[PDB]
Amino acid sequence: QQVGIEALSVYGGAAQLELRKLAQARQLDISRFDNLMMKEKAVSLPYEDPVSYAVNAAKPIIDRLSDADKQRIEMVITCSESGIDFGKSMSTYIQEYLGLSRNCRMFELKQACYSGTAGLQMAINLILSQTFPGAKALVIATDISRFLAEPSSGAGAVALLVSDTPHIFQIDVGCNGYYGYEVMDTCRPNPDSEAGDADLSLLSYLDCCENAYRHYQNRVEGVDYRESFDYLSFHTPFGGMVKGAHRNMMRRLKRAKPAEIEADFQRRVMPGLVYCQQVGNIMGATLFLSLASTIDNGDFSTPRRIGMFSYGSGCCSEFYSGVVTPEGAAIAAQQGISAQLADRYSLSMEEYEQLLYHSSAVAFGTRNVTLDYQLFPGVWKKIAGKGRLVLKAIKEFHRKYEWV
Amino acid sequence: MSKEQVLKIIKKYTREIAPELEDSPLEPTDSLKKLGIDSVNRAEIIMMVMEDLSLNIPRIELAGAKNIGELADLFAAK
Repeated sequence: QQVGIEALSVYGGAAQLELRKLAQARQLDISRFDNLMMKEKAVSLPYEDPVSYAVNAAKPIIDRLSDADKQRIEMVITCSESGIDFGKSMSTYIQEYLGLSRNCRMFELKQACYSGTAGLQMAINLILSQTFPGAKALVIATDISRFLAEPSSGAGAVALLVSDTPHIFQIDVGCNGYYGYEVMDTCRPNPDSEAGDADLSLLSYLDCCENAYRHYQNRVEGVDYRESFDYLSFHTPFGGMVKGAHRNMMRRLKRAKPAEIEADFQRRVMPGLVYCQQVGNIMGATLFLSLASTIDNGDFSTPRRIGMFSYGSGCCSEFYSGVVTPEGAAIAAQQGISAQLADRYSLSMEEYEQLLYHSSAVAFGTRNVTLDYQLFPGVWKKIAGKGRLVLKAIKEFHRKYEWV
Repeated sequence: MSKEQVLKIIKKYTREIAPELEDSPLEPTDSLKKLGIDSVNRAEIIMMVMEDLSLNIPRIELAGAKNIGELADLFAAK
């Protein structure tokens, strides 16, 4: 049967910090961030949260649906590690502000950066189950890095509409490998915080990248890591690490020499890194952003197959695949992701640091707060009149949002 | 197959990954991090040593070494 992503839309924040400014302010040489292929990170304002991020990512999808198609959305899965409640899913707020049907399953999924992929797969299985033919699912991965790790951690959301008419990404059904085990590589044992080990996290990612793919290879006869995938998209904490993973895979699976590996990297992997470098690590949404980036920056003059590797600390991982056609690539291009990202406010270092200081007022567990939209007037100038959702207030734990 | 034997293989790949250390004296007390080699390249050294000893185990089993000596021990034990 046919299934996959009918529509894909991204929100990469209203503001960003150029990492060269951070390097300069911290006495580091620029070449270290250049080395790791990090350029900019998206930065969340205090009047934004994962809900407003999710809504702004999903809004263009919903705006294009007929009333009838909009009412066919019967599942909303929010995929995040930036939750705002121990029990209430963000999906309830998202449903409210996008005006979706009350006849809709709503919940939130957690497994660090694997959450997005897990949500997508559950959505795929809803359609394949044929329990409710015509039903669509809306899967939104949304995360923010609210500091009260730093150079790589961004903010963003990517919304997927999943259905039996996959205009954007047609899934290779049953072509899935997955692998996980308990490991303390990174975790978030406190609000607005993160603990873990860079090295252990990298080594676990590489172990999973190999084993999840091996499980896919065992299930899909005759697949070849070079020949079967025109592009590869990865969960991308930063580009330099994806370059290392891809190098390791090519070395092991194809015995490729260094020059050919690098050529293969530039051809199949770099396209997916373009938008990643402009937002930073957005956690569970990062692999979906890479897919979007691969689609916009790669060559789709004939249909192409994309291999997808998802990883989440803790850990769990999955390798899967699908096809994008020339028509799907043209639809994706109408989203104007590149122009959105370029139009964001470029923060000075003084502003960035004020922003960190002010983010404390909306920490996890905040009961009452009234946001000052004029914290940064120039940033507001970039948001107002665009039809963006923002967080207006919290009143007795109830979050109130406003279109501006 | 011994610590000091492995510790020589670790120094080789370290110099090969970080060429400016080619003539530099390398102690068992030295941390790749402080030398200072970034995480992608520390992993790269580890995987080169693993493949040098054709040692096919999870890469995470080589995590947690605070210097190249402790990493030599870790390798020696497998």
